[PDB]
Order: sequence, then C-alpha cells, then structure tokens
Amino acid sequence: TLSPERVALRDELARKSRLVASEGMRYYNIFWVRKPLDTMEKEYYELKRRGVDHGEAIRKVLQGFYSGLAV
Amino acid sequence: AMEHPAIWLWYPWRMNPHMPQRRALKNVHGAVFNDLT
Amino acid sequence: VFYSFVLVMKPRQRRFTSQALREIGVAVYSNGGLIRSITNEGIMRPYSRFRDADNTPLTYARYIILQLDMGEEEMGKVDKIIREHQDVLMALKLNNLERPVGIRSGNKELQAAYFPLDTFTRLEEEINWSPQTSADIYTQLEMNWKEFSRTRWSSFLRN
Amino acid sequence: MYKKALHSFFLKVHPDFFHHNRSQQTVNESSVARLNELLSWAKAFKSGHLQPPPSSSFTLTFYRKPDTIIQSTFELPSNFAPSDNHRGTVERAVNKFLRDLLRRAACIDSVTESISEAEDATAARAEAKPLRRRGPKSLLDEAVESMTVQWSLTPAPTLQELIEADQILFSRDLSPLQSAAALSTLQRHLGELNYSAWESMPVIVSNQFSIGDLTGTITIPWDFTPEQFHSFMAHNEKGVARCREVAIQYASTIEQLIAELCTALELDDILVSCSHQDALRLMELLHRNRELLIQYGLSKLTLEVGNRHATRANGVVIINCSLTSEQLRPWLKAISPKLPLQQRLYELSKQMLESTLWHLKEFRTMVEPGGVDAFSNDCTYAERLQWSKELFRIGPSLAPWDWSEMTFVLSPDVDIDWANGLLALPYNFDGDALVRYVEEVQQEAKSRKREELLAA
Amino acid sequence: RAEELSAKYNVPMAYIDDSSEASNASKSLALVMEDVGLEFTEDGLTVVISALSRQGYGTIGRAIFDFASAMGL
Amino acid sequence: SNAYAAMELAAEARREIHELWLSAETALEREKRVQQVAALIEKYKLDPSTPREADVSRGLGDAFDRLLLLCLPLGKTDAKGTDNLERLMHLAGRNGRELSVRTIQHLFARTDSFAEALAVFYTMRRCHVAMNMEAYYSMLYSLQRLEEEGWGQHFRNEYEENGAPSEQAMDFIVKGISNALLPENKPWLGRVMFQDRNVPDRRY
Repeated sequence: TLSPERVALRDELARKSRLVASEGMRYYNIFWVRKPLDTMEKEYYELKRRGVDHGEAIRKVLQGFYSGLAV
Repeated sequence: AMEHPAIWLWYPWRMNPHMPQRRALKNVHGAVFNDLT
Repeated sequence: VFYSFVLVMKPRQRRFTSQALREIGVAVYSNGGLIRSITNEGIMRPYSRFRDADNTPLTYARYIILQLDMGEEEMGKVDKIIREHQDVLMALKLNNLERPVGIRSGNKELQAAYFPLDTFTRLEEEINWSPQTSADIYTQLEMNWKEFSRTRWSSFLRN
Repeated sequence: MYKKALHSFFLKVHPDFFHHNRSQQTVNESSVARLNELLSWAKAFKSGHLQPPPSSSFTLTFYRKPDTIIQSTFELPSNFAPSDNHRGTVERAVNKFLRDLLRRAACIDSVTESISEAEDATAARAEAKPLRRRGPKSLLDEAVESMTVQWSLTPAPTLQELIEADQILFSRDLSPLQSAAALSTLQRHLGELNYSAWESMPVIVSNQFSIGDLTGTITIPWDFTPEQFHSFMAHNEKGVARCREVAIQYASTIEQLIAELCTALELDDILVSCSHQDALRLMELLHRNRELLIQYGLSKLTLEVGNRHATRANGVVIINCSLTSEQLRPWLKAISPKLPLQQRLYELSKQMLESTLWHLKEFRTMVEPGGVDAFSNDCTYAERLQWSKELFRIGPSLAPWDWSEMTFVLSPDVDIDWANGLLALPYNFDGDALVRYVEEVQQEAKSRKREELLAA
Repeated sequence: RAEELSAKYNVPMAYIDDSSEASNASKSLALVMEDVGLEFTEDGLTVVISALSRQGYGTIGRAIFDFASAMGL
Repeated sequence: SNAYAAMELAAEARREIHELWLSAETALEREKRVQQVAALIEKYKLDPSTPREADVSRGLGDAFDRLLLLCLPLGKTDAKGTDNLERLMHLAGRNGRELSVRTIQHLFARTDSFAEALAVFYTMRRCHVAMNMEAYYSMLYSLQRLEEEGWGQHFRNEYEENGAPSEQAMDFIVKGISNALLPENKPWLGRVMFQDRNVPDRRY
C-alpha cells in the first residue's frame, strides 16, 4: 500500500513532472527516472523538515528536477 | 536543565494503548447539520 | 458568473453587428448591470438554418458569448430586449451558473452541501469546459512555464 | 514510537542529499546497503529460518550535513550459534547497534534510548527466568518499514532499459558475437555483483582495460570474470569518481552559458552540432561580446553551432566554431539584413510545427491508429502540414474501422500493406479515394461472407 | 525531574529509577515478582493481589494496591 | 546558480538567528537585543520592498517564528522596537503563513505590560497576518491576564503606604475584571475551542 499524503504528493509531482518532461523538454528517451523522482521526494521532505511552504517547495523541487534533466 | 533519571524497566504493551473531544465535535457537527432533513 | 448568453446573430455588415452589440451593452449598463465578458466566436455553419424576420433560411451565423452580472428584473428587461432583436436568431439563457446541474433534482442529501462562491467567482469557460480546455492547461499557468517551454523545439528544427 | 527518530536519521544520512561529494555519497550508499542486509537477516532471524550473517563485527560509517562523520561498530557475542536461545540476544544486539547510530546522530531523545535499553534489560532478565504471558512495532520493525516504504534506494536498472538508454556502447572491431558474449552471459547473471553507485556510468566495449576515453564512460574488453571487474573497480575508483565529477561540471558549465545566452538574447535554445571543446570558446566569445549582440539585430532566434557558415530555411542560423573577435564584426555585418527574414521564417516554422502536431494529435485521438510518422522524410513543412490536415479531414470517415495494427507514414509513393502494418501516403493524396478504397475492401469482405453463407 | 518525566513520555512512576526509597521498593517488588513468574505490570499485580487476598491478607494486598496506584500503575 | 546561492546564505541566516536565540539571556539588556535584530533586518534585506524572487525570508521556515518573538519586549523610551516587529509582520502577512498557537502563547509571554501587548495586537492587525482561532483566544487571555496584574500592582501600591486594603481592593480580589472574553465566573468558554479542554495558565 501507500500513505495517502504520499499518494497526493506523488500525484501532484507526477502531474507537474509529466508536463515538463513531455511538453516542456520534448525528451522521451529519458533513462532511470526513479532516481530524480525519489530525489524530488527527498528534497520535498528536506524542505518540509524546516517547514517553509507548500507550493514554493514544489517550485524549488521542480527547478532542481529541471536542472537535473538538463544535465 | 537537569538530566532525566534512568528508566530501569520497560514493556512494549504499556505503549500499546483529546480524542473524546474530537468525537464529540464530530457528533456535534453531525447533529447540527449532517443528521437533518 | 451570474448570467450568460449565447447570442446567435445574422452575419450582417460590421457596422450593424457593432451597433447591435453596442445597444445590448448600453441596455445592460443603463439598468445598473456589469458586463463580465463578451467574446466573438466567428462565423460558423450550424446544423440548423435559422429563419430571420422575413423568413429566409440563413446558412451561416455568428456566435457571441456574453457574460453579465445583472439584477433579475433588469435581466428580464435585457432578455426581452435581446429576444426581440432583429439580428438575434436565437439566444439561450444560462441560469445554471451559480448552482451546478444535478444538485436540485439529484441526491437530496447533496443539495445544501455545495458552495455557490466556488462557481460564482470563476468565469464561464471555467464552468463549461471547451474541448481544448483541460486540467494540465490550468496547472501550466502556475508552474513557471516560460523557463520550461524554451526547449520544446530543439529536436524538430534539424528535421 | 521510533518513527520520527528514524525518519530524521534517514533524512540526515541519505546519499541522495550529498551531491557535492561523491565519495561521501558512495560510502553512504554502501553503508545503507549494509544496514539493509543487516536488518534483512535480523528479520530472517525473527522469522524462524537462521542463516549466517555476512559480517559478525564491522564498523559502519555515515556522513552528516551541518545545515560530521558518524562511525559506529556492530559487535556480536562470541558464543553466537543458529540455535533458538541465541535468537533473542541478537535482537538486543542490533537494537543496541541502531541506537548507537541514533545516539551519535543527535536526533533522538535520551529518554528514548533509555526506554530501548530498559526493554533490552527486560528481555535479558526474562531470558534467564522463564515467565508466561497471554502491538506497537519495535526499533527493528519500525526501521525495516521506514527503510522499505520511504527511504529505500532506487533499484538498479536492468539490461533491457539500458539498451534503449543509449548507455550500452561497444566497438564493433572485436566481433558482433564477441560483444554478444560480453553482454548476454556477463550482464544477466553478473549484474548483481555490479555496484549501485556504478550504475550511473555508461559502458563501452573496447580493446583495452581503461577507465574512459570519452566524457564519463568506462570500458571493458572481451569476456571477463566478475572478480576481475570487482578488482578493477577497486583499483582505480578515484579516476572513475573524478571522471564523473568532471563530466557533471562540464555539463553544468555548458548549461549555465546556455541559460545566460537564452535569458540575455531572448532566444529559445542554443543548438550545437560540433565538439563542445570548440563550442565553449564560441560560447564564451558570445558571452564577452553580449552587448554587441544586443546592439545588433541578433535576438529571438535559435543558434546552431556547426562547421560551415550557413543559414537554414526554418529560421535557425549556423555559426562556425573557429571564429575570432576581429572576424566577428564582418560576420555580423554580412548577415545583418538577413536577420528579420530568419525571424519571420522562425515564427512561421513554429506556427506550422504547432499546427501539424495538433493535427496529428487529433488524428491519434479520433481514429486511434497504431502510429503516425510524418517526420521521417526530409520534406518542407507545407507538405507535412498538408498531409496532417488531410489525415485530420478523413479522420471521421475512417472511424468505423480500427487501425491499431497499421502505421500511417509519410512517403514519396503509395504503399498499402495489409499483411504488414504499413500505410505509406504521399503529401498530396485524395482522402475520398482512400475512403472509397476501404469501402471497397469492406464490400469485398461482405460479399465474401455472403457467398460463404450461401455456399454452405 | 521524574514527576514531569512521567507526564511527558507516558511512563509510570514505578518504571523510572531516581535512586529513591520508592524506586528501591519497586525494584524489590519486581525482583520478587520475577521469581514467581509475573512481569510487574497491570496484569501481574492483579495476580499478586488476588493470590494474597485468597489467603487472607486484606491490609497487605490493599497496601500493595495503594503503592501500585501511587507509583503510576 | 540563483536558487543555490539564495539557499547558501539562507542556511547561514537560519544559523546566526539560532546563535543569539541559543543565548536566550533575560539578563541581557533589551537595548542590546533590539539593536542586534535591527542589524539582521538590514543585512538579509527583511524589508518587504525586497523583490520576492530573491527573498531570503521564505527559506527560513521555522526559524522565522523564533525571530518574531526575539524582538519582544520592545523599548518603551525610544519607541523603535515596533519597527523591528512591523517589518517582520508585514513580511509575514505578505507571504501568508499562519502563526501557530505555541508561537503566540510564547509571543505574549515575553510581554511585560498591558500597553506593550496592545502594540503587538494592532501591529498584527495592521499587517494582516493569519492565525488559528485558538491563537486568537490565547492572545485575548493574555490581554486579560496583563490587565489583572496591572491592577494588582496598583492595589498593592496603595496597600504598602496605607497599611490596610480598601473595600475596592478586596472587591478586585473577588470580582476582578468584569469585561473579559474568558472570565473566571464561567469556566466553560474554552472547552470547544482548545483541544486540551483547559485554559493555559502562565506563572512567573
């Protein structure tokens, strides 16, 4: 099973990462997406340790994911 | 500031077992609005 | 939105349709109402040919979406002005905007469990979705799409 | 009970946060794998089947972030046996080890470790004098769940997803089946011995034993034993760390100049078709002479980097790598009137690409075919747009039949294959004739079924 | 510091050793109750009080009950 | 490297705020404390006129709540301690974060007089900050307890010089403050609101 707050988090992160990977970067041959996606999860938990915001943590996580996809 | 005393024995079944206030608030919100025609 | 209208109008000259829309807006503003939006949808060919006042079947027609916030007696006045207009062939009155369809006749327990400010504060395109509209388009507006869509044509320019 | 403590501990010492240092990251990966197999055989001992551990006593090392090296040893009693009476004292052993990782991490309360020490003291006192008795998870049972459901490492990629990844390379000079023997029997059952930190490195198959000739890859020759590769990666781990670090630094120093050229010149993307070591000099030359590019009409245009000075018809210009500062100004004065033509051609190309992608998406949603390929043949955008709009026009007419086995593809000639999945169409094809053709095929099928039912 | 340690972390007062007469009394009581097979919990002291009560000993079992209820159990 | 450099000094911002918070010296002079937090505002540009894309205060997290109750109590003579409070609360009302119940209960516990607590109330009313309904009730209970100790110092100021209490001083003992949100003659006005079913009682 899965935790429901983690279910909603993975739903939001998948919906926001599918648009940057499909329509944004136009990159379909991406390899080993589980490591940047779990890095997004762990950076979100790192920002939720200090408790900064909700949407701004998603913004910084998506910026780091975009930089990782560019690299 | 002081150091805590040492705990000399412990059992996990002690840790096995505000919530009446939450149940009463939910029953109050049900009887006020949800249990009506 | 408080009220919305889908005005089907005869494809006349530009000045006649401009005067018709100007008189409709003047009748809205003179009765103490506000125009939320007015959008022109061009000339399309409908599935049914409407007849004008002189009984001529028109193959083409212009569609105009008109979103207004007016009082109900003044909305009846403006609706009587619009339905008796010579250029307006047909116009439906969207009165199901504040409350969604299926609440009043649907489940009786799900009748007072809705919020009218959820639907009143958004536009008509956010209540009745177009086929080109979807949820990912709404999530693209808050995701800083300008820094992401700059690399979408890096593969098609060389082929 | 221990959920917040182990959550904060795995938040501190996880290798996914340590990206500045790669050695700390791979030591944290090895320590997380050792802790995972430790808790695995601990749960195996708690389940009922007893197996000898891979290590009886070993020092585990983690790294911490200040926002700091945590070393702790795991020791076993010398009278260890796979008997039943040793199944309890090992449970108090690993629970002595985990809080030894939790005390030095300074993330728990001393009351919590006092509670765990009291619980181990009750278990040690009750092991001697037998009692009877007739539930919250312990430190081990919460640790395995917080490991598996939240803080588990990503699994290693298989060979099939490494095939399409463009990461498996080989030099064909050996043979095809020398590479097939280097792949099939040396990557299927030998991929388990390869490290998880190794999985970011692409693999070339070449002649010699080395650690890379390209940027950020590693080589391996004809058929090897996995102990030889394990001794090979234990010999030059510093070089295969430094090559990955310099590859990441090279990609970052490319991407920052690309980003500043995109934000300053208001263009979309910088394209490159030559070696990046010669493209870096041109990019830093454009970075130094950036205000000269602002002064000229060079804006809102993608820039390709090739070898020949040329201008493509879809709006992108091509700049040579070998270019000096004194040659930059006559090159900019040469193509100065041609820039608004390139701008309007770029806008027309973007509009036509958006239109043909929308038409192909509507054709994929309406008729649902096996696949559409219009970007195969080198044609103009007018031919591709006309082909996409002609397929979109006959979309509702091909709707009563499913085309999930056939491929619509652009071609210079008509090819209608029904035994295979091929429908190759020119840019100017009559869609009504195609509808008549499929209607005649359906008429053939209906007449064949009617004659078959009349024959019987 | 044991009185707020018992209130913060949901630990009974008999389970905390602060080198007291009550702590030594609870240690001696648990050391005796380990010899008869019990656990020094809510269920062990029920067996202790019932086994004392079935042999007379009303005031002794009542004193053990009062010491148990005073020490967090 | 804009987002990485913005969090590089923000982790140093959370660190050096924690430096003078780990002191927590009540023996330290308030004039020496309000000048340290005023230097920290001008250092990291905690004015809400700073552009929000390079805002260092959105990355503080829970360390921003420790900075908010760090400027209390304010100086009464200079009347400049409100500027250290209003710059942080206008920024908190702009970012739209809620102040917790434990924060505001600790915010009004550091207030000495009744006049200083009305300054904190009308600052956060002007800056439009958000909080819980328990955070509003625990704030007005602190305003109730600060007026009660103010009259207790007044009625003992006349007792020390006269030697005997008056009838009005003994009537203050029984009755107390009449107009109050949570008065003592009806001890059931915090059961639905607070989750602990008890009004928090502070002592000195």
